[PDB]
Parts: sequence; structure tokens; C-alpha cells
Amino acid sequence: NVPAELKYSKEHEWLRKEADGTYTVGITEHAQELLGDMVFVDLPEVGATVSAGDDCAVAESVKAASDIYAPVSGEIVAVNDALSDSPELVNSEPYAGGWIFKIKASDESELESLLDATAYEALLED
Amino acid sequence: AQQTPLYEQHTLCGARMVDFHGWMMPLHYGSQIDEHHAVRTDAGMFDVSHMTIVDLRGSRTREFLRYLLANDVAKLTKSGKALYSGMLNASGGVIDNLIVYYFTEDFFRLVVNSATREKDLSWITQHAEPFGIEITVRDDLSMIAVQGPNAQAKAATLFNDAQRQAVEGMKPFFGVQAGDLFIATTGYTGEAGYEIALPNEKAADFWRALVEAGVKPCGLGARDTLRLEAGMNLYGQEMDETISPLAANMGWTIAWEPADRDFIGREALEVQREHGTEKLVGLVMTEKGVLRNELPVRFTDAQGNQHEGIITSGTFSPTLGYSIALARVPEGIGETAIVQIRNREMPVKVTKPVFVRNGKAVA
Repeated sequence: NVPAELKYSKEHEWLRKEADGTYTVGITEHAQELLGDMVFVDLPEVGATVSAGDDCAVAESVKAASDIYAPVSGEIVAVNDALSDSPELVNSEPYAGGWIFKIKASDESELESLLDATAYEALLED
Repeated sequence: AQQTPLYEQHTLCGARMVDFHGWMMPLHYGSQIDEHHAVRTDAGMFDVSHMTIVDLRGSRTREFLRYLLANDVAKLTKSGKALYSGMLNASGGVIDNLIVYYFTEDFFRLVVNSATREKDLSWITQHAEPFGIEITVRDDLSMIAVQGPNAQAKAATLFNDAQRQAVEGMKPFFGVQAGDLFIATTGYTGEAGYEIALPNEKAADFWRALVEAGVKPCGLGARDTLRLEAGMNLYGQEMDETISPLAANMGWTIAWEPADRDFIGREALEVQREHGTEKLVGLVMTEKGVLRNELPVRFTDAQGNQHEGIITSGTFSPTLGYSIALARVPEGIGETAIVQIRNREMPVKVTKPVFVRNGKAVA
């Protein structure tokens, strides 16, 4: 529910640092629970520059459209095209096949302010 | 908010509870999509204990109902037969859509929705009085709907021998009391199944037995997707007191013949039908996206002239794999329309107001 090794955001997203320095981003187990079954996702353009807090993707459930926010500032270097065909991966694999996009972070101070597994568990605890 | 006798059973089954018209009810139990698939392909069940069951008794029951309702209960000639009918005001607007069962000449039963309970009970007791009807509100009963191609066989695993005998080969739209179970071949999904009403104190254990019989718990999310695919109306959305049944695809439930049966609203409805009305149609959006309630529906006629209707209910259809909607529209619409979804004009196909029959897409 909260993989030990990921970093987390307050908008209920995780970030996994990759070998090449980029970050894979998705929504957490908590977030997908609250969304319910996903039926479409609208992904950003590869190459888009975002600021932390920009609404840059949309998860659509049977009930509602729900905005997904950039957790850090940077450039979108990849998006998860499997989601066009299998959007339910966001629900069944929110830390695995349900990843949403990958980002080249442009600001180290944002990265240093993201929650570790423990500090995320405590944001739920609340 | 109030809760049914099943509230604890729903929590043990993993319900996500929401407030629904002052009732805590399961929105789903994990996956509304999977829940919809269970009803389409096997068996799913829904707590419908927030519906109100009204028993009516007395020698003028039939006569009363022939005046109260816009369908004609004189069509119920076999014991336990049910029909769907609107119940209209004097202006011909819809007060509710309800089901009614005939048991004997002097005993009928109505089932009414949760959201319209108090308005319907006042309208019924106001109008029944001069007919001398004994009216019983059965809040002592809960009710479970079990729906899908394996629903009747799974539920019938819980029946005793007399109960199985009572429902053997029962056709759609019948209900029969068999011990403490009232078993009816009705539903809100497009599928076969039962709605089973039983005493409140028996309902938790019956739900438990149905789970164990392989019937999946299904919540409000799937109840909406299933009913909407099946082209079934939701009061407040497809109709309300301002809307004629003729403009909510309820024309088929108006029993115009015999002409000499007056019923509340019939005069106004005859006048409406002569002036013509708007009509409820289906919309299918095959492009990516989801149709939502109250969106404008626009089309341009043969002459260059624009007309506008409105979505009454939209959703994503898991059986179709496309969004669908029911929409009330001017007469004159052709085969396609446009619906405005957040600043963009999405084309849609206009179809009959039903999308799935027998687990199969109807196009």
C-alpha cells in the first residue's frame, strides 16, 4: 500500500527515481481507491514543461473526471500509453503497470521536500 | 442518514459507504465495473431495503388503482402479476414510476422508491381515503435484488421445497409470497433474477447465504450503469412532476384503452398528446470521453435551424465500452447530435432509449 522505497507527494502521488535520474510518477493505492475504477486517462504531451501543481493529466472514472497534478517541476519525458488500452492498471497496479508519466525534474529543492514512505503513511494516519 | 438492516453485512463485504438520499448505502465493494460484469455474466445482488412496500386491501382497491395510476391494473388477471406504471399529477406530470402487484381482487401491493417515499405515501393516502382502503406501509420488510443469468438458480439454492415449487418456471413480472419470502421476477438491470422481500431480522443472514451461494455484492455505481444500459428511468432525472410521461419514454405504460377509465392526469395527458411533446432518446458517444448529466444536446435541422435538448442521465457503459446517455429532446432530431463536454463539441449517435438487451448491444 505504501512501498518502502518510493517518494511521495501531498496530491497522493508517488515518484520513483530511475537509473537515468528521471522520476516515474503514478497515483497511490489511496488515490486510486478514492477515484474508483478508471475508464479513461488523458495524458500530457511528451516534451511538455510543467510546474509543480499544474493540472497535467486527467483520470476519468465512471463517476467523475479527476485532475492529476504535477508533483514536481520539470519536463515530461514519457507517458504510459498502456493506459489508453488498459486504464484499469491505475487501480490494480498503481505502483507498477499503472504508472502515469515520467518526468525530468528541474528543481532539487522540490525533490528534497517530498515525503518518504514513513511521512506518507503519517499523511494517511491523519 | 439512515441505514438498512444490512449495514454491517455491507461492511464485512468491503462496501465503500456513501450517503444516498439520507441512506448510507454501498457505492461499490471494490470495483463498480466488475460488479456490472457479474450481473451481466453471472449473478450480482443489491440492497434495495430503502424501497417502501405498500400493501392495499379492501373491496375498492382495484377501482382505486384504476383511477390512481396511468397503466391499468385491470390488465392483471393472474394472481401475482405485476406491472410498471407512472403515477401522475393533475397536470399529467410524473409523481413517480412504480410497480404494482395484483394478488386478489381485494389485495394489491405497490413498491415505491426511496427518494419519493414521503411524497408518494401522502399522495396515496390522500387519494385512497374516499375508497375506504386499508393501507399498510411495510417498513418491517427488507429487500434484496438478485440479478443476472445465474441469479435465479443461485438464489433458489436458498429456497425450501415449497418456495421452489411456488416459483417454478415463473415468468417475468410476477411475485409470490412463499413463507416469509416474497419472491418476484422483477429488476432494474436488463437481466433475469428476483427481488426478494423478507422480514428485517432475517435479511442479514439471507444476504450472507447469497454471498456464499456465489452471488456478488454490487453497489449503487453498478446499479446505475446496468439500469441505464437497460434503458430504465431514474426518477428525478428522466422525469419529475414537470415532465410528461410521454416525454420520458413512458408512453408504452399508459393504458389508453378502455377509453372510459379516467385516471389522475389523463385529461391533461390527452391534451399533451394532441399538442405533441419532446421525447427521450438514447445517445452513444463512441469517441473517448464520458457523457454527464444536464449537458446540452444540440442538433441542426433540415433547414439550418438549431435545436437543443438535455442529457437526463449519462454514464460509461461497460457492456458497450462507450459512454451512453438518455436525453430529452425536441421532436425532429435525426441520427446524430452534438453534446458540449467542457468547451468542446462532441458528436454523438442518437438511438432508441435502450443500449443492451440480453447481454447484447442493441444498435
